[PDB]
Amino acid sequence: HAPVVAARLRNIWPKFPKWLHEAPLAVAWEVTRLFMHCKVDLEDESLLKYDPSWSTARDVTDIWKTLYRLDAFRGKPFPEKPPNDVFVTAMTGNFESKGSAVVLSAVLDYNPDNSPTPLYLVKLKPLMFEQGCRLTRRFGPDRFFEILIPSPTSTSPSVPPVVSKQPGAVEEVIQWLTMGQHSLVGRQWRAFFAKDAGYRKPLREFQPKPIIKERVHFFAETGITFRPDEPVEQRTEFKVSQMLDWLLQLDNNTWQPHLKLFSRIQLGLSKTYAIMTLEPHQIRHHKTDLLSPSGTGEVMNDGVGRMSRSVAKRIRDVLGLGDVPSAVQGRFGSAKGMWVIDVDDTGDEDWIETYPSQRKWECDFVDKHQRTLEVRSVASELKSAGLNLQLLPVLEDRARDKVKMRQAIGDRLINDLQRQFSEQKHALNRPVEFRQWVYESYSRATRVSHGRVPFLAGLPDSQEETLNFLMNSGFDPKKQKYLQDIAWDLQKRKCDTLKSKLNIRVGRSAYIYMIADFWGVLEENEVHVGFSSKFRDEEESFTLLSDCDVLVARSPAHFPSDIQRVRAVFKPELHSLKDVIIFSTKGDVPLAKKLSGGDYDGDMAWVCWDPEIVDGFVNAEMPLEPDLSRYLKKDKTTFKQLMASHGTGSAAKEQTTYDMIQKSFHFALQPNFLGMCTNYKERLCYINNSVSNKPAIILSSLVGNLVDQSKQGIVFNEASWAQLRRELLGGALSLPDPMYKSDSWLGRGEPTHIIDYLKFSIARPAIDKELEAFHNAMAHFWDPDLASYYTFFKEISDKSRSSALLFTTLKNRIGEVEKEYGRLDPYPVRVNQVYEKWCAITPESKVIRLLELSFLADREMNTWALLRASTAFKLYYHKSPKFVWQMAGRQLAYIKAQMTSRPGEGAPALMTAFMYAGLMPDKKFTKQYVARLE
Amino acid sequence: VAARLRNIWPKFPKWLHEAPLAVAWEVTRLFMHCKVDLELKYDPSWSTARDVTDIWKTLYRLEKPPNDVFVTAMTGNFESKGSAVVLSAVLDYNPDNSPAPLYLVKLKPLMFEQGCRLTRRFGPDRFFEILIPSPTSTSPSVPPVVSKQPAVEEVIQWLTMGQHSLVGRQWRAFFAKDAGYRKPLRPIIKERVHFFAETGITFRPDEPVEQRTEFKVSQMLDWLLQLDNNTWQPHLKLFSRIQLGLSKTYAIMTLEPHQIRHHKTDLLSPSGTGEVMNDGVGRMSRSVAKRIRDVLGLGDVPSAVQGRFGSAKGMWVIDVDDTGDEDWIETYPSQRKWECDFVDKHQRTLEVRSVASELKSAGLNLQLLPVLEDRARDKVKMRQAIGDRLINDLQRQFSEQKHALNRPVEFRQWVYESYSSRATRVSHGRVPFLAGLPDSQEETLNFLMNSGFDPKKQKYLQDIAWDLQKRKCDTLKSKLNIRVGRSAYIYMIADFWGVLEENEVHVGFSSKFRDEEESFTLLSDCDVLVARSPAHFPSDIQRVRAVFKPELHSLKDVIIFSTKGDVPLAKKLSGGDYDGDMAWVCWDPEIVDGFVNAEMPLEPDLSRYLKKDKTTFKQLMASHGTGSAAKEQTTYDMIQKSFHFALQPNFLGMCTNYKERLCYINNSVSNKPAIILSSLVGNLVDQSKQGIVFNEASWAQLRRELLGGALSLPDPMYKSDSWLGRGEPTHIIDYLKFSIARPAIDKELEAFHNAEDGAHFWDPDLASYYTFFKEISDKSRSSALLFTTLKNRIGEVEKEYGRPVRVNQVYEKWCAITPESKVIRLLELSFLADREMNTWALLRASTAFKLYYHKSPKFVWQMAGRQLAYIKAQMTSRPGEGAPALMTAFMYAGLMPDKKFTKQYVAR
RNA sequence: CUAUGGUCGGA
RNA sequence: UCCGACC
RNA sequence: CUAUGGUCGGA
RNA sequence: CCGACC
Ligand SMILES: Nc1ncnc2c1ncn2[C@@H]1O[C@H](COP(=O)(O)NP(=O)(O)OP(=O)(O)O)[C@@H](O)[C@H]1O
Ligand SMILES: Nc1ncnc2c1ncn2[C@@H]1O[C@H](COP(=O)(O)NP(=O)(O)OP(=O)(O)O)[C@@H](O)[C@H]1O
Ligand SMILES: [Ca+2]
Ligand SMILES: [Ca+2]
Ligand SMILES: [Ca+2]
Ligand SMILES: [Ca+2]
Ligand SMILES: [Ca+2]
Repeated sequence: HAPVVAARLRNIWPKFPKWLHEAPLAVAWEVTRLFMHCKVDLEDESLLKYDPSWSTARDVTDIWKTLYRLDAFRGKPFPEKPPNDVFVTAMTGNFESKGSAVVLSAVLDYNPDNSPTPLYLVKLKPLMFEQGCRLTRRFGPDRFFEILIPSPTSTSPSVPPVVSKQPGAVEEVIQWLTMGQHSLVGRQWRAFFAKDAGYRKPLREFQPKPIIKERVHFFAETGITFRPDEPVEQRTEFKVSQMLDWLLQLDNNTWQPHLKLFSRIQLGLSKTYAIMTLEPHQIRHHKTDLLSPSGTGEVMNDGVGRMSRSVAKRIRDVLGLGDVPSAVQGRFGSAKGMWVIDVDDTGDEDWIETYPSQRKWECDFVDKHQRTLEVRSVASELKSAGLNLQLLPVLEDRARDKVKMRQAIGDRLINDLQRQFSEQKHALNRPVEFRQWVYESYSRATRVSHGRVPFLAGLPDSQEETLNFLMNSGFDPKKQKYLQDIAWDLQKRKCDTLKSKLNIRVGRSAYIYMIADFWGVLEENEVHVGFSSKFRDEEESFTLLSDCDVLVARSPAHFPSDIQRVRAVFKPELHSLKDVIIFSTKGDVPLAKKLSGGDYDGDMAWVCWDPEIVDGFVNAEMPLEPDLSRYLKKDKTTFKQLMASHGTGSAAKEQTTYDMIQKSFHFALQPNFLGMCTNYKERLCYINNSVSNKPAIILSSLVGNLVDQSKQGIVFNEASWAQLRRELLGGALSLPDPMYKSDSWLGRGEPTHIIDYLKFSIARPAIDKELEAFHNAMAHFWDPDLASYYTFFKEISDKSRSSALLFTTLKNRIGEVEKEYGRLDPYPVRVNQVYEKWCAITPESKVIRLLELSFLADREMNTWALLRASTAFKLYYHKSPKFVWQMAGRQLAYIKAQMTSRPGEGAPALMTAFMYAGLMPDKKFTKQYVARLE
Repeated sequence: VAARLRNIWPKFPKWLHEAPLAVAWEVTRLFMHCKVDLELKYDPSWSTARDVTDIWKTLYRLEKPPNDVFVTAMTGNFESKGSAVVLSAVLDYNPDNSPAPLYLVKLKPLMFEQGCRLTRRFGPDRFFEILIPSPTSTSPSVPPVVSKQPAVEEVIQWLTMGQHSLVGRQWRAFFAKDAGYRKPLRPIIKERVHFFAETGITFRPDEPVEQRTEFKVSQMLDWLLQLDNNTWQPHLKLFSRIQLGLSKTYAIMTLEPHQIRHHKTDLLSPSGTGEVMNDGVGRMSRSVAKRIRDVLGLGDVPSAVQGRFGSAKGMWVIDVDDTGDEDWIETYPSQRKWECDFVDKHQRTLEVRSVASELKSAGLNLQLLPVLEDRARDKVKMRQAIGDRLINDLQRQFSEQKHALNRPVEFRQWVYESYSSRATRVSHGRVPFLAGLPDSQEETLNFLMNSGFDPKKQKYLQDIAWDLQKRKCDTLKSKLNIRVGRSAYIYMIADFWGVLEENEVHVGFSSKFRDEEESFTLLSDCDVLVARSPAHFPSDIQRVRAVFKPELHSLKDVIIFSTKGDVPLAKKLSGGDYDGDMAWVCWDPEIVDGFVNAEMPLEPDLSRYLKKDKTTFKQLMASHGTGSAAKEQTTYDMIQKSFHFALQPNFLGMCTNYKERLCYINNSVSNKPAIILSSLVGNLVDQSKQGIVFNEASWAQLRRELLGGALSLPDPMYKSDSWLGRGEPTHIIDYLKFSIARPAIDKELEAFHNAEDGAHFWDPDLASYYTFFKEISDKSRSSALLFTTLKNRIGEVEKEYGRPVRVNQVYEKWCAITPESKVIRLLELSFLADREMNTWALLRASTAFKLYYHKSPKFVWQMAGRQLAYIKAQMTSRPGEGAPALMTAFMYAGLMPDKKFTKQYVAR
């Protein structure tokens, strides 16, 4: 224990005042947030009484407004607010809505202040909706709390000295989180799980250097409204040791290593849709997994089991899938993995089966929540995959001819790049074609979410949506530079991402869920692939794969055996199973294991049927993996072993359960070297140009062990890595960064590595060229139509000096806004801040009334907004382009659509925001209209 | 009427002798419209003209070709992008009976049509087509000059004995086919007759359109059919084979003799019978198929194609066993309709008319229903199944509509599903608009909902929507279309690889065939029903097992029948083949399970009434002797004799309608009268190829003797909207139309007819501008004078409305309402070319809405629906809750509702 | 330095 | 860029 | 007097 | 309404 660290930790959480005690949790959570955002103290006695209006509020703004009446909060702008729908569910829906759960979340960062009197600064995140899990469905979404705390074991200079200077500081923080309850919004929260959230950006509001953080989950053991011994406001006291007992059934699972049992807490936190509750007589718990016909004892169906057609149909019905899913990824009590339809089920009786490989603990499957099929994902329409940097070295190593494939793969890159550019170049010629291309290039989900095309100031947020909106109003990309600039910026970034990452697209490739052949119709080295609908490559299209060789691989891929070549055979017996890849249950070892120790529990495989990539590949036998026992030490302490220290009985289990949390939290907070070790393997293999050498194979095994550290209880310290680096590896500790990690070639001579040849010799030369050709194929800013209103007002100015003053004030105000735009808290807030000043410009009688048209609620739909936009265009079309568009792009589109319309030639349509989002381009119309001209 | 026939065609005078054919045709057409007799000013501007309008302008002293066609005719040699321009004419009987011309000629404007082998080889300019009223017509409107029939032989002689002169070229008839009953241009059967230009003013004795070489029709036919080696064939069938030359086919490639595989024997039955199992179908290379995709713009290689290669006519399928990159094609005796050397490129060019494409649901034909009941193990079960499906389907259509109307977004999707306007949109480039609203009511509903109007809350929209369903329900009453989702019409191919057994078929889809709840990419382990139209015999529908063979997996959007077995399955299907035949394939269990097969019937020999002219070309030549002159005379005689055979009236339509009427009265399709009628109608369809001669006398003999009932047979009850028969309806069609569909339709109709919280015409949002300018007018007489004038002027227009051309006249007066100072300029924007986009138009629409929503509702929406939509979109927008978009007319017509958006949003 | 790849969802 | 599950 | 069914485009 | 095709 370290005293200085402990003193700062005594009061880091926001306090709950007596006045707020009556408040519902949702209002309490939101009111505390505003007070913190505005610096006001909740317990401050200078001004506080509960407002009955808060008890019955469907908008947070109403609650926050009553507080803003006090001057204390009046100066600061309002903080991010919970969406109204989430707030309503928290107050009246019991924190759950159509499977979704409101989540109380917080992010914690270190206090810059080093004063001995809070170590951590806390921001409570707004109320948000997130898919529910088993535990939220069983004990209440209101009894759970997530925090992102900076990891005590961070080796960053950013860490405060109090933690770094005083050893034992790590233990004090772990004790602080795991020893006792934490008070917040009237509830006592106890910790029960923690997982790595990765290196994260410290909050700017509080502070700039990334620090490793940890997600710690809390459970409300008790609260003010809690009752000793169903509604969120009247929960019954319950100890963390009891929720965990309900989930893991600890009594029958004391034989497991406690660190792995702690790992299984995630299965109760997995975000899943609840489908149905099977009856006990409908569950077939297999006691033996499918085993090798050879006799090797290898399991051939790891994590995959069968399910009835009726169960699959209910999944479709509950999720509105529209087609019955051949396979699903879900959890069923202790069972985790995949479930596939039994092709032999002819009845309508519900049934599911579990396998040992699936059941992660011993479960009795009695509670309804332990017999509920929770679905996390469904096999769905397949999309084309690409190559990645990890598959290239392995592809070169197993190539029969390395030189042939290096050029062959490079061909796919140059051909795809020229084709990518050619389609855009031709489409840019006609706006109907460019719109259709832009829609194909990328926003349905945002449109459904916002019920409108989301807008940042006066233009659509998305650049693809901005281009389509402007073209829909009559703007030509070949005639308006602003539109041209967007397409240029778009392609440049898309090419930049190809330069930065060699995501070489392979059309005859896809990521498909891996399933096992329970029916034994597939022989070893034979796979079955079926597609729900036509899979289209530009040259040809497929509904199934037959009479072809395919390459199956999984990420992460390090070993030469990680990519394997197999023959695709279509078995009419497995025709119903579509959008899945079925490996054989025959053979000594499951094919999935060859793929980076893969399973059929949710794993997806990279399937390539491209011949120019498949036929140059030869298979490798699985490698002899080294024994790294000295470097990697595994804690296999069982729950029973922890229990012996305490004794026998309920109290002993309760103490043991808390001890498992404390011990596991230390193991979790321990530093992970998976990234450093994988990066080292890349550097070493680059220097040696070998992914097959003994150092590579050793490093491939170490990275393979490190990824499974939490489940396998592996303790690895910086010392063991150095010890491993100096003994098994050739006494090299710090290795040079590779040339590819660099934008421009800094190497001596022609590129030597496969990735180097592709990045600097096949991609950058082609990319630099295709851009120039596209630029040459690609136009002013000026538009005599976008300034019709300016001409109208100058003519009016000649008639009246009052008409002249309005223009003078308008022009000067527009210039002030431009100065602000040049000067300007992230980018969106700055844009809105300039936009508010833009919309501020206002007429300030008969002319003013005609200009303001105040009967219209949106002033941005009045004639004055149009004149204000036309004048801005005349003022800044050459001077500052982005200003006129980012601000008045919407009104400019109105003007163009008004000007382009010509008598007797149809009628333009003013579409409501919502109805505009629903419409989509008709490809059929585009081809036929193009045909009539051509 | 020979004297009338002397001057039928428009005359060509010396002043037009030195003229391009395209200009001559167009100028002749214009003189005819203006009735200026051709019989001396020739403008040379025409020869280099690229638009007819410019040529026509020269004729300013006293139905028009598109620009592309005229250009192609003038400088493209009459051929562009495969298309050939066509000189078509329509002939109609002259009203005057003066011994004046018998027919009146209207030369149709030059137009693009798909090319044929004959147009490609000899030039489209050498081909002329006409639609002539048939001489054998029994209609009263036939002029007495021919009605007396002292005449049929003479008119046939006029068409075939000699050449005809129209635009400087001599035209001789080579082929004729039935064009059906066609209304005379301002109903009588017409025959299409095809003419070829043997000689012309620009022709050369012993190539450019204006520099052709003289070629007789006999020679052209000799090139196509190789008559020297085809004398054995009956002349009537050889005349029939001319159609293959005139078939509209896309030219893909010319194959070299070494790449052409000719087979001396077809695939025969392995069980000795010697029946043919591959009639009309052969194999091609994956490379040949790839070029069909490349030249035709297909997004995938076709697995089977329908086309012609020389003598061969039929279907070609990719060899699943072909691993090569070399072009090859196969020919079989069944496909070849004449002996061809395959020496000329035009006779070695693969010509594709159609490709196997994505399949669609077909539904149940009325012909199929009697056969289904006749061959069902339990008839009552079959009746209850199809009937219950119809009841369920009808309820679903209505249920979807009622739920859809509740939410705008949802209703828009249904309206698009109900009717597609893409054909109209692409042609106009915009949504067609009459006055102030879209021309189509369905488009009007979408346009107004897009601006924010709700059908449930707005009366105008509700009334239109109610009318649309009323029309759809009325359409349902008139015709009983039972629709089966698990049904499709698929091209039939044969198994060249021997995988399938006798009762097995293989079907694979190019994509996902979607049924309401289930989806298919292949058919496996299911029983299917295979049938063809026309289906009359009890055996014309057969039940088979669908087995997916991976060996045939690359063949998609085709159903493969077995080569094993005594008789091919196709023959069972109304005497079918694999030459382009499409089978109705149904895998809906409830339809399939009750069916049990029937063997092919023993058909009666009706030779007494059906006689075949099996006279051969050699027999016709024997009359003329031996030699080229004898062949020329025989070829011309065949055209003349064949023209008579073809012009003979066809009784298939009357005979089929009789079988339908008698079989309905008997309620049997398996009885002796039905089998006899079925054989007669089966033979009559193949009359042209088989030389069958049938006359009213032959028909009256069959009716008097075999069929019985030589009396007018009454029409079936199902042919009428309601059930006037006695008792509950007992015929399958009558039960389904009157005892099942009508009540269900009526129940929904009563529900719609049966129906303050409801649709109201009033919208406070639409009177916004009126109230805005009232407040100004109350404090300004100057504006008030303008306001009063507009209100009264609208009143004048409202009086003018009264109640397509008329609506436009009112719209013109409505647009005329315009101002007649700073205010008037703001109201009427000069900068805007379309003043319908100005502020004044919105004010006039608002003032018109308030004044006439109660009294003259239709007047406001027809005149100002456009502006009312703008006003609605403006008023409904709320600050910071999105931005309404002003689409252009063109960009608007190119947008379609995203079905995924409608479903996802409703779930929200 | 520095501390992984991949699938998908979001605002 | 940020946020959240999954292997 | 009345004079067929089906598949595919369309204007 | 006018075109292919079986
Ligand atoms: N964060 C990650 N980064 C890279 N690879 C990962 C990551 N997470 C999972 N994988 C891959 O997926 C595998 C994880 O396997 P599982 O998630 O199936 N867990 P497993 O070890 O099988 O234990 P059970 O829960 O099944 O009893 C790893 O070995 C990696 O190959
Ligand atoms: N106008 C029509 N009305 C009804 N059925 C028709 C019609 N035209 C064609 N069919 C159908 O298609 C069949 C024609 O068969 P084909 O078009 O296959 N010709 P076919 O007699 O076999 O001789 P070939 O040219 O192949 O040597 C008819 O028997 C009908 O089943
Ligand atoms: Ca594993
Ligand atoms: Ca796994
Ligand atoms: Ca696993
Ligand atoms: Ca036939
Ligand atoms: Ca990652």
